[PDB]
Amino acid sequence: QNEIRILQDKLNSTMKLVSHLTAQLNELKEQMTEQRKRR
Amino acid sequence: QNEIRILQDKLNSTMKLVSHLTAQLNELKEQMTEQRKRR
Repeated sequence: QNEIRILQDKLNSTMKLVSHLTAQLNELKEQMTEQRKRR
Repeated sequence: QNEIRILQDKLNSTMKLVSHLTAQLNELKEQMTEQRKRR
């Protein structure tokens, strides 16, 4: 049961990593918007 | 193999920390924008 809980925590960490990747994409979009504003 | 998986998870955590640092930089930029708007 403890191993199953650890696996669930690992899955949650993977979901957090996916959210971090989405945040990185949003940051890239924000950087592009800033570059457009500068021009 | 379990140790290798743990190391991979640690690397993912380090990448998440780098993303957090980028988010902190974005927050600083947002704070600067808010300060400029106030002025």
